[PDB]
Amino acid sequence: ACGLVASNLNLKPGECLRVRGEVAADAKSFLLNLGKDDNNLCLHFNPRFNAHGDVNTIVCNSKDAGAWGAEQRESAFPFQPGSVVEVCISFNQTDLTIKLPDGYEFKFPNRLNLEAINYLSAGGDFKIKCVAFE
Amino acid sequence: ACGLVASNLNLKPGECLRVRGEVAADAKSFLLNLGKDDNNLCLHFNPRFNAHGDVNTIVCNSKDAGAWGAEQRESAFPFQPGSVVEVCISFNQTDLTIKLPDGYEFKFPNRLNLEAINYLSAGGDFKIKCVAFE
Ligand SMILES: CC(=O)N[C@@H]1[C@@H](O)[C@H](O[C@@H]2O[C@H](CO[C@H]3O[C@H](CO)[C@@H](O)[C@H](O)[C@@H]3O[C@@H]3O[C@H](CO)[C@@H](O[C@@H]4O[C@H](CO)[C@H](O)[C@H](O)[C@H]4O)[C@H](O)[C@H]3NC(C)=O)[C@@H](O)[C@H](O[C@H]3O[C@H](CO)[C@@H](O)[C@H](O)[C@@H]3O[C@@H]3O[C@H](CO)[C@@H](O[C@@H]4O[C@H](CO)[C@H](O)[C@H](O)[C@H]4O)[C@H](O)[C@H]3NC(C)=O)[C@@H]2O)[C@@H](CO)O[C@H]1O
Repeated sequence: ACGLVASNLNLKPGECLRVRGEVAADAKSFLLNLGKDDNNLCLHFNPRFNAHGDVNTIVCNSKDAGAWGAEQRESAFPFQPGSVVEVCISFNQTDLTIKLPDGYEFKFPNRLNLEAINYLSAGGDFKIKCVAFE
Repeated sequence: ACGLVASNLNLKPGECLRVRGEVAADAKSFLLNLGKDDNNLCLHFNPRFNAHGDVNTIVCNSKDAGAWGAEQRESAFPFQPGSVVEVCISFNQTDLTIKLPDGYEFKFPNRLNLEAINYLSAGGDFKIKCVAFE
């Protein structure tokens, strides 16, 4: 299940990517990919309601030239199926900072050392309703 | 025009595409492209401040299999350079409603009889700040 694919983003460090969308009722999981292209992502944000063995766990990873990196799992899961959830990702060369709906923040290392995000992609059981550049 | 490019969308009749952006200070024109891909556009929204022999005129057109169609010029030009504009677009199989700021809104025929818009792209002296699928 793949949703929108966005290119020519040119989100530079300091800028904030605000993505709001609707989680499906039968939501197994959903994801957001940020990087330069599909085979090179600095952030594979993947909330797992019940998927790939994870129950209510956020799986984050990088992808370098097609190879997934080491996964980082977050136990904070403020998501409910069928709800409209907003997420906010601030870019930075050192790392990425994610703002969940409740105001919970956590970092993810910027492994590819990307100085600019140009690719965005959505997937899973989610419907992007808004993308805001700040 | 090459700015933001969002594909694999599935904007169907009933939803509203809301785009908000910043028009440059030295703005000659900007554009929003809607269709299946770059060679099949149901709408080419090209507000022109001073470009292609057009002074403050909105040029709309379609592109079928790479070939441009007949151009439609509008009566109102509710834009100023160095300002933030927001256009709303209602999708219908026979027409497209483009609701602009200041209460102006026109209709452009859906010459391709498109039942879903899978491609959006921006260009010109426009800076996408927000895009919504409501
Ligand atoms: C609604 C209406 O009536 N509007 C008109 C405007 O159209 C008009 O603009 C002038 O248009 C003249 C050309 O005619 C246009 O229309 C016909 C058909 O109607 C077309 O055949 C022609 O191509 C023009 O149409 C426009 O084409 C472009 C490109 O396809 C369209 O843009 C595209 O649109 C699609 C969307 O569908 C998409 O968005 C694309 O991205 C976009 O690019 C556009 O929409 C379309 N418009 C229309 C209404 O169809 C031009 O002659 C005139 O331009 C001259 O003058 C300006 C400055 O004022 C110059 O910037 C420009 O370069 C050009 O200069 C002239 O160049 C020629 C060639 O170099 C010179 O002649 C040469 O001179 C030599 C000697 O030195 C030799 O003699 C040689 O033989 C000779 O060829 C010429 O001297 C130059 N003139 C000058 C002054 O330098 C302008 O665009 C305006 C203004 O009149 O009036 C409105 O009423």
